[PDB]
Amino acid sequence: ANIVGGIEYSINNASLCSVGFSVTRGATKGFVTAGHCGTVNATARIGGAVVGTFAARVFPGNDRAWVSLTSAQTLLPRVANGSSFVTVRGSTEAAVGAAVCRSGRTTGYQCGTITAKNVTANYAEGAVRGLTQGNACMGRGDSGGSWITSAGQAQGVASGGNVQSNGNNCGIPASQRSSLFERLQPILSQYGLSLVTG
Amino acid sequence: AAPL
Repeated sequence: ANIVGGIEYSINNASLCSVGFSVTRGATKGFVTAGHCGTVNATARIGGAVVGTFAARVFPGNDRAWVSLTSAQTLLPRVANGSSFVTVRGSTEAAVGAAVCRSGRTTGYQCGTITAKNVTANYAEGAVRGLTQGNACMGRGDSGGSWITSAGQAQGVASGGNVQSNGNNCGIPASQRSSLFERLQPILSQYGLSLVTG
Repeated sequence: AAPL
């Protein structure tokens, strides 16, 4: 499969999540994603084919994971935007007020701005601390997907938000949305990963 | 908030 930020993948033939970013760990190929998407050794599938397994994750506390893929997968330095792509150029962290977009299998590519950092989400499983909040909308299934600036600086992977009864926060005003992401930096250093860039 |  061609690995691109934003596409759908399933875990153990049950749950759906979105790919965050293509990365390498030495000769091993992988993608970073949300920790709540799977447990260590869960099987990831893209378009019905096995592409790898969860190699590590932390959730709750943090919300991160990496999937090590088989050699046959093609890593790309890109994030889906409809039919087009946003190129990954690096991981400079943007500041409060910066514009940012996210990509995932349920709402597609949405943009907004960062509104706060170091936020705590009280999920049913336990608190997740240190998330950055943006007001781009997101829906059930967008978790794990990419958060990136239009300039290509990868910011993190989607964790959660204040979804309404329709499964997203897109039908409420941006001023009222809380869409949260886990910062990418600590995930790369924690797992010794390198981002694929172009 | 909920995870996703």
